[PDB]
Amino acid sequence: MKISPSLMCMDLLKFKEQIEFIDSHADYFHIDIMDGHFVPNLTLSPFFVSQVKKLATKPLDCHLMVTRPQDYIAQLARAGADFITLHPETINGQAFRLIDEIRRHDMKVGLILNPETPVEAMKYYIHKADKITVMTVDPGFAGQPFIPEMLDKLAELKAWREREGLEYEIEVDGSCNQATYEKLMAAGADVFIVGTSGLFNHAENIDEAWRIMTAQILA
Amino acid sequence: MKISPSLMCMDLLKFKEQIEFIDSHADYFHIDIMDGHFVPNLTLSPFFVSQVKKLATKPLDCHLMVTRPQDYIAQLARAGADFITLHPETINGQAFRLIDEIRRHDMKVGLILNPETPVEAMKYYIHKADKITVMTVDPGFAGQPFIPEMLDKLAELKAWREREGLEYEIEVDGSCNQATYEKLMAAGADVFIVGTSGLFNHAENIDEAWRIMTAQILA
Amino acid sequence: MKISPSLMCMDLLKFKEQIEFIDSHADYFHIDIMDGHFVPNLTLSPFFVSQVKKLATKPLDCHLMVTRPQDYIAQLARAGADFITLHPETINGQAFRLIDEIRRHDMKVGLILNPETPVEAMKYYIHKADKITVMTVDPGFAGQPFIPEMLDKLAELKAWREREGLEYEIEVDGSCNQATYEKLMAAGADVFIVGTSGLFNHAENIDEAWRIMTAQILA
Amino acid sequence: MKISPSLMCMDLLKFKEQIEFIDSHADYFHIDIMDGHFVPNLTLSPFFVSQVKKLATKPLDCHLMVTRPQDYIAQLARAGADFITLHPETINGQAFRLIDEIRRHDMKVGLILNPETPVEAMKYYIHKADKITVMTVDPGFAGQPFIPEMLDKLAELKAWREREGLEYEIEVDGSCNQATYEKLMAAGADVFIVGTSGLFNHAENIDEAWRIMTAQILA
Amino acid sequence: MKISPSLMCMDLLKFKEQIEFIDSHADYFHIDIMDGHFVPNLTLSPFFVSQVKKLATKPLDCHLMVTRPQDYIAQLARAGADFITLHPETINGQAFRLIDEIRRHDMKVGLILNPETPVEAMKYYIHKADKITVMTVDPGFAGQPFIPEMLDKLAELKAWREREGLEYEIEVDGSCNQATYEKLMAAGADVFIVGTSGLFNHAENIDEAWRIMTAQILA
Amino acid sequence: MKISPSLMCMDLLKFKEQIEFIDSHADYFHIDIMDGHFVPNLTLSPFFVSQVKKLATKPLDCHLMVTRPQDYIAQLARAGADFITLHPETINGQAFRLIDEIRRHDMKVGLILNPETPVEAMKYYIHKADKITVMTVDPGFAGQPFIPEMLDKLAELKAWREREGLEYEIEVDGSCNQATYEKLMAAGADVFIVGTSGLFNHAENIDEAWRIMTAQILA
Ligand SMILES: O=P(O)(O)OC[C@@H](O)[C@@H](O)[C@H](O)[C@@H](O)CO
Ligand SMILES: O=P(O)(O)OC[C@@H](O)[C@@H](O)[C@H](O)[C@@H](O)CO
Ligand SMILES: O=P(O)(O)OC[C@@H](O)[C@@H](O)[C@H](O)[C@@H](O)CO
Ligand SMILES: O=P(O)(O)OC[C@@H](O)[C@@H](O)[C@H](O)[C@@H](O)CO
Ligand SMILES: O=P(O)(O)OC[C@@H](O)[C@@H](O)[C@H](O)[C@@H](O)CO
Ligand SMILES: O=P(O)(O)OC[C@@H](O)[C@@H](O)[C@H](O)[C@@H](O)CO
Ligand SMILES: [Mg+2]
Ligand SMILES: [Mg+2]
Ligand SMILES: [Mg+2]
Ligand SMILES: [Mg+2]
Ligand SMILES: [Mg+2]
Ligand SMILES: [Mg+2]
Repeated sequence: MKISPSLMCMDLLKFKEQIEFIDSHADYFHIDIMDGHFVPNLTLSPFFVSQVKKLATKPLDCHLMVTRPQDYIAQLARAGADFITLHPETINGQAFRLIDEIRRHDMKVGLILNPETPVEAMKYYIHKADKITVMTVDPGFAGQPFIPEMLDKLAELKAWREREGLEYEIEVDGSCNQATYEKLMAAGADVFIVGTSGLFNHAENIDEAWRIMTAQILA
Repeated sequence: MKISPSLMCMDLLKFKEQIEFIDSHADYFHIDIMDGHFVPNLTLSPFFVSQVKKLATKPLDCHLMVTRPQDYIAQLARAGADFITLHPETINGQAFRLIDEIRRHDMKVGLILNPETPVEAMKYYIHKADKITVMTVDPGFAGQPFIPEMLDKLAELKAWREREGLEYEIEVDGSCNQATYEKLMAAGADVFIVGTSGLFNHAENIDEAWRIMTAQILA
Repeated sequence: MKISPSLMCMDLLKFKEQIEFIDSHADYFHIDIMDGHFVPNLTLSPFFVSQVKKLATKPLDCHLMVTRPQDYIAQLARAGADFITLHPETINGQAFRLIDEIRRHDMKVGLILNPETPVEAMKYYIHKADKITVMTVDPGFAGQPFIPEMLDKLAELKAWREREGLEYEIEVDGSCNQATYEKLMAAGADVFIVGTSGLFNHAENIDEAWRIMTAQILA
Repeated sequence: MKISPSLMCMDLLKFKEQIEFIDSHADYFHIDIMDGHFVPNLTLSPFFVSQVKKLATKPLDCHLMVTRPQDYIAQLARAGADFITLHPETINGQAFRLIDEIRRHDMKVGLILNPETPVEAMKYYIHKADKITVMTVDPGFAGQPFIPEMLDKLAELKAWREREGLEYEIEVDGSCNQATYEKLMAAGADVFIVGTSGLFNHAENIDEAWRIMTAQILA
Repeated sequence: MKISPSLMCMDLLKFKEQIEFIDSHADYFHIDIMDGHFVPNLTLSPFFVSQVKKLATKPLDCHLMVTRPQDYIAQLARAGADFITLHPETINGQAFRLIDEIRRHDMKVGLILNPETPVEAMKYYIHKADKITVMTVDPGFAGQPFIPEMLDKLAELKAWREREGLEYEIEVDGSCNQATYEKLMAAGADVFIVGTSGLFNHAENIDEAWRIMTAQILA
Repeated sequence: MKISPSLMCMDLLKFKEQIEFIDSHADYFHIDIMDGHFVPNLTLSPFFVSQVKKLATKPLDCHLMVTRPQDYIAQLARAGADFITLHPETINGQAFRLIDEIRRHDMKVGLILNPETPVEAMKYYIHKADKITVMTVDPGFAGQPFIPEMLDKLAELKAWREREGLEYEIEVDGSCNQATYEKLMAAGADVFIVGTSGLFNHAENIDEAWRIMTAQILA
């Protein structure tokens, strides 16, 4: 069961400390890049990616919650991103062009779905993704209500992968915590994006927090 | 001569270290909040403001380079901002309403002009500002070419202040470095927003960088 | 067979008269709120809702043909709306958040589909709706050509409701008149939004108009 | 001293009563048409204009607080508008084209300025206006704080008219009440747009309200 | 096997020569009209259509890659267009209205799909089209990578036509050349939009280029 | 008195003929590039520029009536443009950046004003322009009503040039014909953008048309 900590939930006072810990314990760094337009909020950016890059060996995954993802691919690559996760709802008319550009910069391809977006949205290019993520909360913030209905989407995603012989990892984004770990795994999740409720909140010291989370995942 | 370090230029690895140093040496924290729309880039956000707040006593100044500044006032106040610097080009039809909202949240008012925006743009509300800033570079990034033409704007701003009996501080944003300190002071600047070329670049250790900067300012 | 008069078609000269009559004869008040952007026209607003509220006991249903439905929920609740009908095409990325906000204001949830939008668009949240409406005319005005093709959508909506064990009412919007009553009922309609061609036109006096309509519905 | 009641502040329950009273006592009908985009609100529309037209002899003045005023000129003319008041901030690139279109439809031309817009904005076409209005409140709602700074704009407008030998009427929009009548007249106002605080609030019966207002104007 | 040359690929120096040749050899004139917004580029326009009209007898097909297709229908009819090809992704909320307007101007209806748009997008109005086109490349330019995945879309389109008893022609747009002719025909294509790689490149003289193309199609 | 023919008014049937004639008689090629957004129309594009380049020696001047001029500079240079004429109303926040980019591509700088835009809009960068153009008609089309008021703008532009010791050429765009030549020259024009009414209409053969125009200019 892979883990991808949501850096918009980290403690900058202990930046170096937390990044190094995460780099030797997690599988991915989940970096939210927002528009203020695609979603009503602003969080991280290429600058941030650039800073994390100084200490990272694990892949930096940039979730592009922006209106014009085309504007950030080259900039993110140069900042050190390893994964560019695209919203299907922002790439109609350019999905293949962007996926090719991402590959040209030697980065992996991620696809992330808003709660109300069906998996078929990606039918013509789902086979080009290394990882597909399911929002289990309407995008934009931390601490939003879990959307049970998304469990079916996770399952459909797993079934689709088997039936088509694909190898993408299935990620979950939004309220991944003790109250949902079980249902999510049963539904088909491979990766957990862990934020405030699943990791950082458990303890002020990240080592302790990680232990608590890991233990809760055990069930 | 007041100093306001541009945090989008800081080193996150030494976050705590640099914020505490800045808090006891500078006058303001310059926090750039971008849209990806008003300017073609993304940098800081309320999340960063919130983090800086944990260690700050000096005022946090949020430069709103966004299409809809109305969307960030309450959120920024809760994060700990003390100054909200508005772009006159984004508030036609709501300048007075926003200035009142900023005051209602007990924050000071800042006004910042793009290179091509004349000072008269603010004529009907210039007297409500605590600080007025002059972009000496087209907004969006660090390391852009200095715009000499802006010296006249600084002077006009000083003349306007005297002639009208106002008390706003005059700030400069963009390429404030050894090559411009003199001209800027002569023109009428009261505050220097110092970024990569004026501060951070001089040395890896911020103490050293600051004394180098302070020394250069002496001339 | 429930009736919901389209107030953008009423006679303001006899406002009080018509609202009171409608309140004691119809099941809902259909209030169109337009953007000039989501649809190329402008009709009613919160002001209008507020006025109708003074005399109403039956629920006020606000059809939100606007780009940013998020901007009107609290304001509409305050004006006295009882139903907020959302366009799935304007809530991708916020359907669950908005539905929760509507409930938080003690209002019922409505979902309305443009002619070219398939019912699956609502698959993940269709079960949260009290009423689902089918546009049988491209949105924006009164007196537009009926779209026969929408009969299949009504039927699919009815089948979906049975197969899933849901309880939402099925509403029709656009050219509900003598020429369509039969086909619409056969297709599965539960509510008729009646406008100029179905109600108001039949007679200058609303009592008479209602009589004529009621009689035509009989067949 | 001319009067133009703001219909978005009227009582629809007594629609006919109030329109007829206003038509025989006031000089203009002030009809606010909003976008939800140019200003964050929605109020009246062509539909309302059409209804008022049934009883009006005095000119209907449509204040276009919309992003694309071009979309409403023909429609408004058809509904019965006599005056189309344009926002200079929405017509750069089409002021002369629109003014010509308004004239072709035999309607008078109005120009309205947001608080932060200078009069020079209209310098090249100010001479084509029948009436020029000064917002004394940031546009969008009723009951907003009066902006004293606008008194200078009224004066400048009067001076400009004399110096250029023009004949436009000077209108005031926003918080025209007992507390401002005097200053406004001294500044140069010719027309008062009266809303909730200046008219409708004084009494539930409009005759009484008009009396109270008229009396307060006397001083 | 019908042919529709992409005029944005022609040689203006031999305008008259090439148009006349095309008019007596091809079946349609493919005229790309771009927004700079719906797709990141600008190519042809009504002006261009108007010029081609002077010499054409074969139908002019205008591919509307624009945000607001509603703005060009009357103008294009006026310029001499015979076919208006709409993008389903730009007509939600107005497909039926626009199709009716196109017919009212005596023009035929075309429907064109972006690579990532499924055929069901047109399910409610597919029967109103004279021709349906499949983009085999993300829209905007010439010389883009062919998208094999689109072969399934062509096939689905053919199957749909048979199963529903429709008569629309199936067109292909994007990299129609020697390397794809076979697969495209096998998939179900009826019309080939030929551009630089399929026609114009083969020879400087268009007669020669056309023979080479025709020969390659033979296989 | 320099001449710049508006190519959106030429005859494509005689493309080569007309371009060669223009190249040996005029001073500039005026190429209108529209957005469908900045102005409500579409005309020429980089493709067109590219074609004209094959035969031109005189400078190609690209008038950028687009929302995002930044998107076309490199592409236009590549196509062979020699002049890029920017609208001040589309470059607030990037005027200096774009002017530098234009110079970097070895192209000259043009500045064009909409009728309602004052010359001061360019005050901080007017000295960087090689040519400044005054729209004497609201942008978008050919054959629009001349705007006499623009004569003052031409004069102001001439006075400004003398008073500041600048060397920019003053161009006129919109209805430059027999009825305006005199007034325009008296006002201060150096270059005439000639379109349908001033050139092309006079005769089907361009030699004849040019002769007639030249003669009319004599007065
Ligand atoms: O729900 P939680 O435990 O507070 O976790 C918060 C994270 O899900 C959240 O920050 C996520 O990365 C964002 O992409 C959501 O827009
Ligand atoms: O020009 P420098 O020395 O690299 O400094 C960089 C700073 O001026 C810059 O980050 C500034 O805060 C931003 O508001 C500019 O959009
Ligand atoms: O078609 P009719 O009889 O004129 O009725 C008109 C009504 O359908 C119409 O006003 C409806 O409420 C609107 O939501 C349509 O955009
Ligand atoms: O300020 P008062 O007395 O409540 O009056 C309200 C009116 O000024 C107001 O409705 C006005 O017509 C609108 O154009 C303002 O956006
Ligand atoms: O790919 P080719 O052989 O260069 O052909 C180019 C044509 O496909 C292309 O111009 C097409 O008409 C456009 O609609 C694509 O946006
Ligand atoms: O007014 P005329 O004689 O028809 O000339 C037409 C030209 O002015 C016109 O095409 C011009 O180039 C465009 O930039 C206007 O938007
Ligand atoms: Mg995320
Ligand atoms: Mg700044
Ligand atoms: Mg409705
Ligand atoms: Mg008003
Ligand atoms: Mg095409
Ligand atoms: Mg031009």
